Amino acid sequence: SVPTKLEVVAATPTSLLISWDPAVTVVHYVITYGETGNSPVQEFTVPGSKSTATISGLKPGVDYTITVYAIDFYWGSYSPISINYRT
Amino acid sequence: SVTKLLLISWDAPATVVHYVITEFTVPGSKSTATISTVYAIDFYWGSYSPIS
Amino acid sequence: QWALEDFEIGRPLGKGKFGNVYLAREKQSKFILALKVLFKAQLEKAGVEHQLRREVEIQSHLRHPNILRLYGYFHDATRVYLILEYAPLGTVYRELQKLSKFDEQRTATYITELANALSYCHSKRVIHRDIKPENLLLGSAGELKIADFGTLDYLPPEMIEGRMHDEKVDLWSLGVLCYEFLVGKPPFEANTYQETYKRISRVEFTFPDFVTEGARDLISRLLKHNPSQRPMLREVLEHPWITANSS
Amino acid sequence: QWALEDFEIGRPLGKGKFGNVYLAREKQSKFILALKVLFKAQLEKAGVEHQLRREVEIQSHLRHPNILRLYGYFHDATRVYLILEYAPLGTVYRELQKLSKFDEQRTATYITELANALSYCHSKRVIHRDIKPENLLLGSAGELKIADFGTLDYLPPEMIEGRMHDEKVDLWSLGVLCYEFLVGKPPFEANTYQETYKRISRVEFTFPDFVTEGARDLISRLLKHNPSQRPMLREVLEHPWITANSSK
Ligand SMILES: Nc1ncnc2c1ncn2[C@@H]1O[C@H](COP(=O)(O)OP(=O)(O)CP(=O)(O)O)[C@@H](O)[C@H]1O
Ligand SMILES: Nc1ncnc2c1ncn2[C@@H]1O[C@H](COP(=O)(O)OP(=O)(O)CP(=O)(O)O)[C@@H](O)[C@H]1O
Repeated sequence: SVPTKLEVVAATPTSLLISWDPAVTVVHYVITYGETGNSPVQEFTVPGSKSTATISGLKPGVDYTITVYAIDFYWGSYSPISINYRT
Repeated sequence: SVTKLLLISWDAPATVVHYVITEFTVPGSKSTATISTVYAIDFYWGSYSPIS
Repeated sequence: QWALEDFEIGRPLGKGKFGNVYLAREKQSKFILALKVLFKAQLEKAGVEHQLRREVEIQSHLRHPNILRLYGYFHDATRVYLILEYAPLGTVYRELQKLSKFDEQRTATYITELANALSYCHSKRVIHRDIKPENLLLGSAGELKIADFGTLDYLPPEMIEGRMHDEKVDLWSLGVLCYEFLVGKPPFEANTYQETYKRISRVEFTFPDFVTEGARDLISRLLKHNPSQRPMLREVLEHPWITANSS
Repeated sequence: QWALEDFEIGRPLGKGKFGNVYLAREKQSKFILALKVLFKAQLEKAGVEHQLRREVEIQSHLRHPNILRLYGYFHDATRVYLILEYAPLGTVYRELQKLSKFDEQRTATYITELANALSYCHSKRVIHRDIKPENLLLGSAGELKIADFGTLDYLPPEMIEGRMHDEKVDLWSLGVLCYEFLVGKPPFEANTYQETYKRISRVEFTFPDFVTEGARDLISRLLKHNPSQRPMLREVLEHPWITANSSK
């Protein structure tokens, strides 16, 4: 499901640099991130012309869950893709 | 100029609706013309350039 | 919220250029459906993604026994899926190719079902319904079903010339369809696009000998250059030739 | 009537969705013309051959100084050629992107040029012409040239809803362009289809702080849901803001 790929590129003691692969124009990407398994998940959007985003303000020693799903202009959102990263 | 120039054949790939011959008219499915200047006719854009 | 995993595919019912469609069955209920697939890349290159999404919402506010239902849609990375009602008896276009022409009873019945669905469409402020034979599907009881999801021979002169148009467009297409059902070909068909274009503007067509006097009267009233001089849809349903041969 | 041997094809003027447009100089009269080389294989694969051929027939009968002329066409075994009028200064979309917004006298002059062309089209009962900035070419003296051959932001509510429409749809598009000329974006731009469908149907748009009262008065009169309330084309030309900044 698009984005078919996802990974943490750079990372930082209290920051993250994620990236994703689409062969189809998308409006924007809905990026949300939260600790695996207890708190409301924070949400923010990134324009569809970008292939990367920055997530900061985290906490060390916490296993986060980063889910990303694109949004088609006419047909809505796609299926999300999850990933894990322990700070 | 639609290419290959009385039994006269053309073997034109193109497609062609019909071939008028300087006046007769042969169907486009046939690649020869038995006569007893050729204009290839396209459906949307009309005639091709004559010859030849 | 439908998805691909909720359907059990079957045999492909068709395969064109812009897409295809297979027999489908919802796995939970085993209900027979049809799944039309369209490629986003093809619809983006021709600018149809705009009108495809528009017609998807339009046909959800319309409920008529002679209009094919659209129960929902879903998409993925490269395709667009439309959950349609299954039409078992295929298209009118394919059926017209096998029998060349239809009898007056079947032709008048098709016009009645077409005019009824168009009258419901015009009441719901829906304007142009492409009623090509390729878009006319047949139900289990042979009833006609409009499925709007080439077109030159069926449009009035006000559409092919880029002029304004209204609900009187369907009246012209009904006359073209009524002619094709009885004769076997559209009345303005020619070898060139330029020739067929001019024949539509001049209303250049002739009636074959076997066309009955009642059919000639109905077609002549519909195939009029001026849209204001064409009849209204309920006048077509009240035509003597229609009420005498339809069902 | 035309062939490939009648022209001297020069440098390309820009790629197209189905081909490339080149600068062509005729062999006989040596007239500078634009030759659109459209490939058949992509016109037949996308299903736009009948759409372009139909618009070619319509454009071939509209002769107006503010409409790009279609003098003729021809084709080969795998390409289609179109003899277009040469537009030296490119497209308005490119110059709308080279800058951010236009003048008040440049917008009013463009609106006056467009209202004159649509008055010529409405006289022949020809309505609804794609007058988006991508379809607007510039002549030698900066004159607007309407060329024909995403697009939801310029449609009136009666068209996005799927209803019948008259000549008032071009009055709606005229107000959308006037806003985009002064602001830099369509007044109903959104990030989704439903958000754009809701903005157009409910006529939800706002004017920035730098919009003249005379400019927002014309845009507000043109951007009305009810088409019967849209002004006449002669009322747009007789507008105080138009007559004070145009050059017709
Ligand atoms: N509910 C439905 N039930 C049964 N068959 C359907 C159907 N919807 C579509 N079809 C079948 O597939 C065909 C219509 O889909 P199709 O994609 O071919 O038309 P189209 O408008 O996309 C242009 P083309 O016909 O060239 O592909 C029909 O011939 C029909 O057999
Ligand atoms: N008469 C003309 N004179 C000068 N340049 C022209 C021209 N017609 C087209 N062009 C230029 O060459 C390009 C050809 O693109 P085309 O005419 O196919 O438009 P289009 O409908 O495909 C959208 P786009 O222009 O963004 O690709 C254009 O971008 C334009 O810069």
